[PDB]
Amino acid sequence: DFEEIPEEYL
Amino acid sequence: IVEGSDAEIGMSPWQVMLFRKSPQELLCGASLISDRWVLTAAHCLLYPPWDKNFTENDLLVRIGKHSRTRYERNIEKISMLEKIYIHPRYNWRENLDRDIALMKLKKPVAFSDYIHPVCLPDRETAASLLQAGYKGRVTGWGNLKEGQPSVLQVVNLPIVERPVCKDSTRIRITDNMFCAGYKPDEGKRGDACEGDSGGPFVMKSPFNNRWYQMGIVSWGEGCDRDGKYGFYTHVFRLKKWIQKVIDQF
Amino acid sequence: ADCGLRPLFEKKSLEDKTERELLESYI
Ligand code: NA
Ligand code: NA
Repeated sequence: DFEEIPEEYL
Repeated sequence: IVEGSDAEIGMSPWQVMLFRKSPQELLCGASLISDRWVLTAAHCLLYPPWDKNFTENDLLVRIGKHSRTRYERNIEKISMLEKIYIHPRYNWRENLDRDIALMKLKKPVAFSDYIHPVCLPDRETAASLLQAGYKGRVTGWGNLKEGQPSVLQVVNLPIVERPVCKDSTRIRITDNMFCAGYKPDEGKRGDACEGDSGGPFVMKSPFNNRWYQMGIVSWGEGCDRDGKYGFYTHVFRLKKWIQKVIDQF
Repeated sequence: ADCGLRPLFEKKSLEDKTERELLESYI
């Protein structure tokens, strides 16, 4: 349900 | 938050989201008290009865958010943890006494219109504002009912007299806790709920128009029940531990 | 130090829609 964050943050 | 309203943009710029990396989910509320320190509830990180014991590397700090689920490009900032500090006398065995913890950030966050630290009270501010009847403000992305909100929720709630707190529950209440909420006969209602944990109870001082974090969302019996109140960690009562931790690390 | 003062409200002298309810409770 959460938009995914920049991979860089994990 | 139940029976709250949507937050205004920038209304709670100290609001922090504790975010689990995998599976990516909301873990709790928290607050920004400096450019690298985040305040939260101990129980958000450590609660053995529920097999909860998070390590730094399990967590992310998301600051400046409004939307709960959205990645807020160019607005939110996301930070990694360098170190978790839990109150050495946090009472998870019994009543969540001293339900407080600090998180040091790997790098300082950049303040912005959406990101700004809250004050922590001094003795006089606490003595002046922590009075039955005085309202505080509680914010979070927790449940709306005992579903989930699209954006940060806000609710203002009256501090309640200690005997009414105590007589409302079978739990043993300590001087490290206060309770807030409307009484059944007061008409109005509202409460923190699951997910709101570790978030701030703040008050706006009429002496210098600054916002002070007087409590931390800690525990409750259901959410927004008649005759029940939300219980908050008393931040001023544990400020020595806070200062020491920050003064030492 | 500059704590507790919101860029979008106090620093601009704007009030949010319910902060007055807090003030009015302060006595
Ligand atoms: Na009791
Ligand atoms: Na209630």
